[PDB]
Amino acid sequence: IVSTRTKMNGCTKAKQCIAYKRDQTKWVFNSPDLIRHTDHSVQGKLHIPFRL
Amino acid sequence: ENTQLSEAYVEFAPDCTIDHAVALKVHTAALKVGLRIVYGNTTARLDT
Ligand SMILES: *[C@@H]1O[C@H](CO)[C@@H](O)[C@H](O)[C@H]1NC(C)=O
Ligand SMILES: *[C@@H]1O[C@H](CO)[C@@H](O)[C@H](O)[C@H]1NC(C)=O
Repeated sequence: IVSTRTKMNGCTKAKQCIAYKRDQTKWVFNSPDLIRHTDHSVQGKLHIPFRL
Repeated sequence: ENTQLSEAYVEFAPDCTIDHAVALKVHTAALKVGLRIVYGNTTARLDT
Protein backbone atom coordinates (compact mmCIF):
# COMPACT_ATOMS: atom_id res chain seq x y z
CA ILE A 1 0.00 0.00 0.00
CA VAL A 2 1.59 3.25 -1.19
CA SER A 3 -0.05 6.69 -1.11
CA THR A 4 1.64 9.50 -3.04
CA ARG A 5 4.89 7.49 -2.94
CA THR A 6 6.93 5.62 -5.52
CA LYS A 7 8.06 2.27 -4.11
CA MET A 8 10.28 -0.65 -5.05
CA ASN A 9 10.13 -4.41 -4.50
CA GLY A 10 12.66 -7.22 -4.57
CA CYS A 11 11.70 -8.76 -7.92
CA THR A 12 13.09 -6.18 -10.33
CA LYS A 13 10.89 -7.24 -13.25
CA ALA A 14 8.04 -4.73 -13.24
CA LYS A 15 5.86 -6.89 -15.51
CA GLN A 16 4.58 -9.56 -13.11
CA CYS A 17 3.99 -6.81 -10.56
CA ILE A 18 0.47 -5.38 -10.58
CA ALA A 19 -0.94 -2.04 -9.41
CA TYR A 20 -4.44 -0.65 -8.92
CA LYS A 21 -5.85 2.83 -9.35
CA ARG A 22 -8.56 1.53 -7.05
CA ASP A 23 -11.09 3.86 -5.45
CA GLN A 24 -13.93 1.49 -4.41
CA THR A 25 -16.39 4.35 -3.96
CA LYS A 26 -19.06 3.92 -6.66
CA TRP A 27 -21.59 1.21 -7.48
CA VAL A 28 -21.90 0.01 -11.07
CA PHE A 29 -24.26 -2.11 -13.13
CA ASN A 30 -23.14 -5.69 -13.72
CA SER A 31 -21.46 -6.00 -17.12
CA PRO A 32 -19.48 -8.84 -18.73
CA ASP A 33 -16.65 -6.48 -19.69
CA LEU A 34 -15.88 -5.76 -16.01
CA ILE A 35 -14.18 -8.25 -13.70
CA ARG A 36 -16.09 -9.25 -10.58
CA HIS A 37 -14.71 -7.94 -7.31
CA THR A 38 -14.10 -10.62 -4.69
CA ASP A 39 -17.04 -9.25 -2.68
CA HIS A 40 -19.54 -10.50 -5.30
CA SER A 41 -22.20 -8.88 -3.14
CA VAL A 42 -25.52 -7.38 -4.24
CA GLN A 43 -25.40 -3.91 -2.70
CA GLY A 44 -28.18 -1.99 -4.44
CA LYS A 45 -30.65 -1.78 -7.29
CA LEU A 46 -32.15 0.67 -9.75
CA HIS A 47 -35.30 0.96 -11.82
CA ILE A 48 -35.59 1.16 -15.61
CA PRO A 49 -37.25 4.35 -16.93
CA PHE A 50 -39.90 4.52 -19.63
CA ARG A 51 -41.90 1.40 -18.87
CA LEU A 52 -44.49 -0.13 -21.20
CA GLU B 1 -1.80 -20.29 -12.54
CA ASN B 2 -4.31 -17.78 -13.94
CA THR B 3 -7.84 -19.14 -14.10
CA GLN B 4 -11.17 -17.80 -15.33
CA LEU B 5 -14.65 -18.93 -14.29
CA SER B 6 -17.82 -17.92 -16.11
CA GLU B 7 -21.46 -18.62 -15.34
CA ALA B 8 -24.74 -18.00 -17.11
CA TYR B 9 -28.47 -18.10 -16.38
CA VAL B 10 -31.67 -16.45 -17.62
CA GLU B 11 -34.78 -14.62 -16.44
CA PHE B 12 -37.99 -13.29 -17.94
CA ALA B 13 -37.49 -9.96 -19.70
CA PRO B 14 -38.91 -6.81 -18.07
CA ASP B 15 -41.42 -6.30 -20.89
CA CYS B 16 -42.70 -9.85 -20.25
CA THR B 17 -45.06 -8.28 -17.71
CA ILE B 18 -47.34 -7.43 -20.65
CA ASP B 19 -46.07 -9.69 -23.47
CA HIS B 20 -46.49 -12.87 -21.43
CA ALA B 21 -48.55 -15.81 -22.63
CA VAL B 22 -50.02 -18.51 -20.41
CA ALA B 23 -50.72 -22.23 -20.86
CA LEU B 24 -54.19 -23.30 -19.71
CA LYS B 25 -55.71 -26.71 -18.98
CA VAL B 26 -59.45 -26.62 -19.68
CA HIS B 27 -62.20 -29.18 -19.16
CA THR B 28 -65.88 -29.71 -18.39
CA ALA B 29 -67.53 -27.11 -20.58
CA ALA B 30 -70.50 -25.54 -18.77
CA LEU B 31 -73.21 -23.31 -20.21
CA LYS B 32 -74.95 -20.17 -18.94
CA VAL B 33 -77.96 -18.86 -20.87
CA GLY B 34 -79.92 -15.62 -20.68
CA LEU B 35 -83.60 -15.75 -21.58
CA ARG B 36 -86.43 -13.26 -22.01
CA ILE B 37 -89.86 -14.81 -21.38
CA VAL B 38 -93.15 -12.98 -21.94
CA TYR B 39 -96.48 -14.44 -20.80
CA GLY B 40 -99.64 -12.36 -21.05
CA ASN B 41 -97.75 -9.07 -21.44
CA THR B 42 -95.74 -10.18 -18.38
CA THR B 43 -92.07 -9.93 -19.29
CA ALA B 44 -89.20 -11.48 -17.35
CA ARG B 45 -85.43 -11.42 -17.86
CA LEU B 46 -83.70 -14.49 -16.43
CA ASP B 47 -80.29 -16.17 -16.56
CA THR B 48 -79.57 -19.78 -15.65
C1 LIG C 1 -4.30 6.72 2.38
O1 LIG C 1 -5.29 6.15 3.25
C2 LIG C 1 -4.91 6.10 4.64
C3 LIG C 1 -6.05 5.43 5.37
O2 LIG C 1 -7.27 6.12 5.15
C4 LIG C 1 -4.63 7.51 5.15
O3 LIG C 1 -4.17 7.44 6.50
C5 LIG C 1 -3.58 8.19 4.28
O4 LIG C 1 -3.42 9.54 4.69
C6 LIG C 1 -4.01 8.16 2.82
N1 LIG C 1 -2.99 8.76 1.97
C7 LIG C 1 -3.26 9.61 0.98
C8 LIG C 1 -4.72 9.92 0.77
O5 LIG C 1 -2.39 10.10 0.29
C1 LIG D 1 -102.15 -7.52 -20.06
O1 LIG D 1 -103.38 -7.88 -20.70
C2 LIG D 1 -104.50 -7.90 -19.81
C3 LIG D 1 -105.69 -8.40 -20.61
O2 LIG D 1 -105.31 -9.43 -21.51
C4 LIG D 1 -104.73 -6.52 -19.21
O3 LIG D 1 -105.80 -6.57 -18.28
C5 LIG D 1 -103.46 -6.04 -18.52
O4 LIG D 1 -103.62 -4.69 -18.08
C6 LIG D 1 -102.27 -6.11 -19.47
N1 LIG D 1 -101.04 -5.73 -18.79
C7 LIG D 1 -100.16 -4.86 -19.30
C8 LIG D 1 -98.95 -4.58 -18.46
O5 LIG D 1 -100.33 -4.32 -20.39
